[PDB]
Amino acid sequence: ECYSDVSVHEEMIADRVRTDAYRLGILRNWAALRGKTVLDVGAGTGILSIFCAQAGARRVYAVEASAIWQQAREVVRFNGLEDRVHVLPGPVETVELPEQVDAIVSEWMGYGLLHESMLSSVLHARTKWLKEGGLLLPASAELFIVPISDQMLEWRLGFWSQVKQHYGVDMSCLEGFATRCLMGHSEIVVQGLSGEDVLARPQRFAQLELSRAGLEQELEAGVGGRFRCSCYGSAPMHGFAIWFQVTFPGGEKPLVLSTSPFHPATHWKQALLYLNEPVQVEQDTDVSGEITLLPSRDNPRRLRVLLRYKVGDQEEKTKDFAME
Amino acid sequence: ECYSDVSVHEEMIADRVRTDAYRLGILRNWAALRGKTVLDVGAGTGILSIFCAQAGARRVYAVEASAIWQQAREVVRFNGLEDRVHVLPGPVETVELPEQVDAIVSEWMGYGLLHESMLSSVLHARTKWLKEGGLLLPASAELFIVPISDQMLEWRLGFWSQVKQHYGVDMSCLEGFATRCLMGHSEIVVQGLSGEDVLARPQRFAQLELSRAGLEQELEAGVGGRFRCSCYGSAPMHGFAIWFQVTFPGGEKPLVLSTSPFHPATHWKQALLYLNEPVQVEQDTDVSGEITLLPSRDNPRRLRVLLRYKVGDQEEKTKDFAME
Ligand SMILES: N=C(N)NC[C@@H](CC[C@H](N)C(=O)O)C[C@H]1O[C@@H](n2cnc3c(N)ncnc32)[C@H](O)[C@@H]1O
Ligand SMILES: N=C(N)NC[C@@H](CC[C@H](N)C(=O)O)C[C@H]1O[C@@H](n2cnc3c(N)ncnc32)[C@H](O)[C@@H]1O
Repeated sequence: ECYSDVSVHEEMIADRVRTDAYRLGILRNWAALRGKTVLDVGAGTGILSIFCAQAGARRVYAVEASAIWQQAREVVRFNGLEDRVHVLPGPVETVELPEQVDAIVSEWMGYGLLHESMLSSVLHARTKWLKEGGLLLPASAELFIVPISDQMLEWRLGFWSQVKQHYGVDMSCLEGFATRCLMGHSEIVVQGLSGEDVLARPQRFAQLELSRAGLEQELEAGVGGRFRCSCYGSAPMHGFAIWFQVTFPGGEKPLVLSTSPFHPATHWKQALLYLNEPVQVEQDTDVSGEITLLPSRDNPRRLRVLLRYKVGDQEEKTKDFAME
Repeated sequence: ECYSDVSVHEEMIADRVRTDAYRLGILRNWAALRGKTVLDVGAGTGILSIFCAQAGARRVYAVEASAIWQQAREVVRFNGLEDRVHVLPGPVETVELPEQVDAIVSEWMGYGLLHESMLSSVLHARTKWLKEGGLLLPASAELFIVPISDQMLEWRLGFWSQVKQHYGVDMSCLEGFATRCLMGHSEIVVQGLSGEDVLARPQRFAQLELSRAGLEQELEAGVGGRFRCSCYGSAPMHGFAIWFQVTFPGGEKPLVLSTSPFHPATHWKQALLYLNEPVQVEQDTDVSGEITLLPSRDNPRRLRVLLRYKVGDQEEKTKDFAME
């Protein structure tokens, strides 16, 4: 059965924000790519590799570990590009290229940036295959956090109080239940918010420069930091959202692919960290904390988040989460 | 973690078509229920049991095997009904009631009616606890089949031919791939259709009278039968939809809860049986077959479907499906 193969790749190519950012991010580097060689780490259907050929690349190595490489090979053949784009199956960690490359392109980002991401493969490929001074696309990533009020959640929390109006049965007694169940767990929830859900100015809490020596070791130890912000007005705060952006250098201004609730929606949505129950905030309520994103103990590719936070005059609280 | 507990019950109570059909189906039997005793097989949050008390029942035994019984007990207490509705935990197969009952109510239906359904528990309870001549709500179920054209699927099949317009890369070569992946599998797909997707008159292929002696044995051996219909016009046929309705006797006309694509949507949607690839049909194309719904070999609660069919002048074909 290959319906998950098709659905995953459909979703990514259908994500126009993602796919256009890569097309433009790559095309805008034509001066640096024209006549040069590129490695596409995790080429999928081949689309980014073809973008590189459009940008002028002499040779693209499109490396793909899953069965979709069969489709990339077809797409490259079909578009008449087999003498410029070479689709190679298997993991990038063991692929054998005939030369070092001038550039690496990859779409490696996972939910919450780092959940089941391909970052460690991209960093492996950079060390092994990228020439000194070579180009990395994108070049860096940044992580943001902000307090939020989730309207979808608020509706679900209130649902049980609406039963009586429709069916003559009062289930408002189940709000505590719904709250414990929907907020009291320790799972990271992937869900798309809008700008009205954001309760304060978003705060950058980490910056990942992919050329930085030692980045792999930082990721293993945990990336993150402190944050502080001030709320805009009265709202029921449900927790925090985290999201990311990645940046492609220009030839020119950098191009930024953002997953913020204020920007066009992507398939990454945002990663939500719910408090155990809602807390009321007001204009100028201070919200602060420290957050760390790191490998889960049992599966090193699954994302765990350590959070300590303080809302207003409430005491500091710890809540640690895992993607599940 | 109890978020799946809350989400399952939220979905069912939020399904107003389902929940109103049960409320009205039960209330319309007030003459038969007033002063009488009822067993609610799989009481969940308690809502159907409370409907029975609204209808005049003297005593309702609300039997629930999962942890949600704690919530039913609360809801019954909260509404002041603990001296009429008795919430009992554990499986109905081993519950001990102090008396036989005048009626059984249950919402037992699964996807495709019979996938992971509670029917065998309801039939067990009927034999063990229901008085001779007692009332079963609902009393019967019917199964329907029709050839369909799925617009969502058609869009997905065409997706790869639309890439070139947006990104300069021609992926129309991947239609065969998408078709094999989305249609070539043998899984039953649960998806909601609309009336325009139906290509012919729907055909009833089975009728399940829940009082029928021997029904358990029919279910083990397989229920179904032949069908024949005639298409309305030109369309790309993608397969068949199956759905069900259940019927509550009146005091009056029966009340029917339907999951047809022509009727208001429910959380059951319809169960779709895709051909390996589309077939073009025309006005008056004959579509016929034989269909059997039966326990899967490895897990006896999971639904398997055996289908043999003939579209027009095409040769007869077999395609057997499983819910996964
Ligand atoms: N961020 C994601 N979650 N997914 C992005 C796809 C990108 C596919 C394509 N470039 C696109 O942009 O449409 C990642 C691809 O990388 C492949 N992959 C995972 N590890 C790999 C490894 N170690 N070696 C070579 N391949 C690997 C995956 O199979 C997948 O096709
Ligand atoms: N058709 C479905 N898929 N779900 C319907 C729910 C109905 C809940 C409620 N009556 C409502 O209508 O809102 C079924 C309930 O039956 C319970 N159940 C499963 N087997 C059971 C068993 N053998 N003995 C007693 N309980 C059992 C389930 O836990 C669940 O709460």
